[PDB]
Amino acid sequence: SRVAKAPVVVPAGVDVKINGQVITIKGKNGELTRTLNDAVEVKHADNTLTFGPRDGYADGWAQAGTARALLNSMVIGVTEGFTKKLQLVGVGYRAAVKGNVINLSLGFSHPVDHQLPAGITAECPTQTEIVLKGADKQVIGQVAADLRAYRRPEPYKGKGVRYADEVVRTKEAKKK
Amino acid sequence: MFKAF
Amino acid sequence: MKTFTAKPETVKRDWYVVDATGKTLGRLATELARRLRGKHKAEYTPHVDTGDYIIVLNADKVAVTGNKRTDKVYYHHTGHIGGIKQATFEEMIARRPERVIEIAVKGMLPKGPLGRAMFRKLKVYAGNEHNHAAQQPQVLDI
Amino acid sequence: MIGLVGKKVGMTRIFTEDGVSIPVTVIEVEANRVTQVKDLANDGYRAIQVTTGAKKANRVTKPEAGHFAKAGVEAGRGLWEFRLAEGEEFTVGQSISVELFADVKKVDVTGTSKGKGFAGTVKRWNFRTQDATHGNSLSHRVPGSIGQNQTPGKVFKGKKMAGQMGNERVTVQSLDVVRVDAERNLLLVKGAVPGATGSDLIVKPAVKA
Amino acid sequence: MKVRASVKKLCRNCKIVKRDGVIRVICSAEPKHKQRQG
RNA sequence: GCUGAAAGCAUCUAAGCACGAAACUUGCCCCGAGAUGAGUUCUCCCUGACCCUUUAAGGGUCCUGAAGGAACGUUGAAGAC
RNA sequence: GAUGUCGGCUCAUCACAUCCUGGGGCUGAAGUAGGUCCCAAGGGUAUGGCUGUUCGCCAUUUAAAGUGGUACGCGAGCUGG
RNA sequence: GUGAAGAGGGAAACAACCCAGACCGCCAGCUAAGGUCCCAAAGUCAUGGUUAAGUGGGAAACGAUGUGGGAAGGCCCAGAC
Ligand SMILES: [Mg+2]
Ligand SMILES: [Mg+2]
Ligand SMILES: [Mg+2]
Ligand SMILES: [Mg+2]
Ligand SMILES: [Mg+2]
Ligand SMILES: [Mg+2]
Ligand SMILES: [Mg+2]
Ligand SMILES: [Mg+2]
Ligand SMILES: [Mg+2]
Ligand SMILES: [Mg+2]
Ligand SMILES: [Zn+2]
Repeated sequence: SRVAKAPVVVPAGVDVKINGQVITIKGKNGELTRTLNDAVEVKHADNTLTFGPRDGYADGWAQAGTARALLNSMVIGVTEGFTKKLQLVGVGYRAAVKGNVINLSLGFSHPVDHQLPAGITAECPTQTEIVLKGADKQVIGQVAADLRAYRRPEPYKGKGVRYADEVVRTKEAKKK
Repeated sequence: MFKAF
Repeated sequence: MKTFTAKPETVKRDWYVVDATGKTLGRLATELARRLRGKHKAEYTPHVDTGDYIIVLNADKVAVTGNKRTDKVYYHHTGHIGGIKQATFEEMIARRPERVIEIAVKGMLPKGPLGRAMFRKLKVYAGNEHNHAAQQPQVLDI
Repeated sequence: MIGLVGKKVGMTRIFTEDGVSIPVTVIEVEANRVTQVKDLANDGYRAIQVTTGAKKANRVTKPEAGHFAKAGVEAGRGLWEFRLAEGEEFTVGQSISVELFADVKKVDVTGTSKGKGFAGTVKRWNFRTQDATHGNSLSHRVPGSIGQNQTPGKVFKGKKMAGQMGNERVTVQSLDVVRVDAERNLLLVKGAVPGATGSDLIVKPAVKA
Repeated sequence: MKVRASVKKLCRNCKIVKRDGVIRVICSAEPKHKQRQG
């Protein structure tokens, strides 16, 4: 339970409220909230958030670490919005952003339109790359997966939607 | 009357 | 002398209201069946319905232990070949929540004309309110 | 969406400039008067009950006469109900004409099919007839086997057998509206519809869309 | 994915994980190595 | 698949989320309150005398016979009856 | 002191160890088309020549012409090769 | 040994298994096998543990950081994993 033991610091500019099990985080980048489970105990007796297992719960230690991990990113989100970068590889693969909607061309016979979550923002510096910014790590990762799901990188040529840092193991086609 | 030989 | 036997037209019957919120299905059902059959009365008679009227509220808020909130399957046959139907506990709650209580109690009550008569005294509601205020039921903490 | 109750006048052919012949069923849809409106607070569902046509007052029963008098409407052939959508609203005594379908391209027509009486399995279920020769003995169009010996030891429910055919409610879906003639209270729908000439007919906008 | 009773690691990169009561092997080095018990 | 600990990493899962098939529950069509748990809504009709004792959801005479139904007759693209 | 055969005909019904259609993982998967495995039983799942034949071979089709249980389903239903 | 030639209670139903040998009557009591939440007579009994699989309420070789307990060993605040 090393992760659980490590405390979470709340620097200036971040306001945190604890009301029973629901813990709220506020900051410049937005507002976040989640409902922690009963097996995890969280305290705000000092400038850092402390975590521990509630008595009587077998899974307290294992699940306590999860609460610390989410809130560590939750604080990071309100102070620095998580960023996800995707790259489009293809002969004529292009992407466009109309605001809360992303328009992509991926060789299909119909247009592709994706609706972003209310808490997510997207930018398209280049037609072959789309950059997503958001406050909560969960949704931004899910949104990136959804866009990647439209056309996963092909093993033989790597064309498709991929994360910026993704590594694609290209395989050579069967000879002859 | 049937038969079964 | 002759052992006492309850008489159907002399039995005294009273009404009760039970809140099913948070109660386990099986363990609540046994108490209802015990009360419905009249096993709690000192004048209990096997061949006479000496039970009481029970009103069940919040029938959709009953709990089930373990994973059987999704693995508990209710089977019934339509009478036509291939007419075997299944409905998990969650689906039953969504569609007709008061079936789960009635089915559980029905399987614990006696079988036959008397058993069916006992079941008629059970009145299950999905909501928190009932229209039997005229019967002024007494709160029963099962 | 609301529909209207009409009468099956018969079948007719409609020619077109291009040279196509369109078989159309002529349906007479007179003024449909609203006799009662169903409200959620009182009835638990939203619907309108309408009556069409007229019937001799001598044969109108007292309870039936009293109901029509409530809505200030003349007694019709019968009474039919139509469910109301979210935006639809009507008032007792209002008259609805065939113009409702002026903007409708497809309709749903329901009615009682022609009664064939007691029909055999060959006619009722398209059962294959057995050999008419080659030794066949009194089994030219009998149903044949109806079970599988001891294991089931019974006949399953729903087994296809001879019995009443027709004379039952039938609905035909997605019939094109060839023409709507309000000045004569007529509605021409492509194709045939259930029931014989003069039978009661119910027309609704195509639910299948 | 190959379904068989005997599920074992096949190279240094294979890892045995439990997801829904089923023992399955996930390999980041080669897709052929991914297995499920069934 | 996302996030994520147990297990400082990794991990689709243990807490919590997302997608996913002609299967499943609906959607479409027909029967359907004997659904004895026998339901709901709208109209229509009946507003008299008495008598007896085993004095009670009691029996009986006289007056009354409504809404409606049935029967009969002419019949149906309804039907073995 | 009797439970009537093989095959055909008629009419079927269930299982899923799936033939087609549907959804997936690998592929020595470029594409097209396949191989293998997993989920899936809702629907669908040839006509003829020879032979008493089931089967099988052959001809020509089909998205496919699935494998089995049901007294090797079904003669108080037919046939009797 | 039992059945045959043996009833009664138990094993849901179940001659041969378990308990136990019916002279008759009783609306008395204690027990065997087996049981005690409801159908259905008796513990929703008292303690200390295990299981999360409805395992218990069917099945092997074999496979797996499931989980509890026990005795050892390598490494480690000279900084391990
Ligand atoms: Mg003859
Ligand atoms: Mg003949
Ligand atoms: Mg026979
Ligand atoms: Mg039987
Ligand atoms: Mg005999
Ligand atoms: Mg379906
Ligand atoms: Mg052939
Ligand atoms: Mg046979
Ligand atoms: Mg011969
Ligand atoms: Mg003998
Ligand atoms: Zn590997």
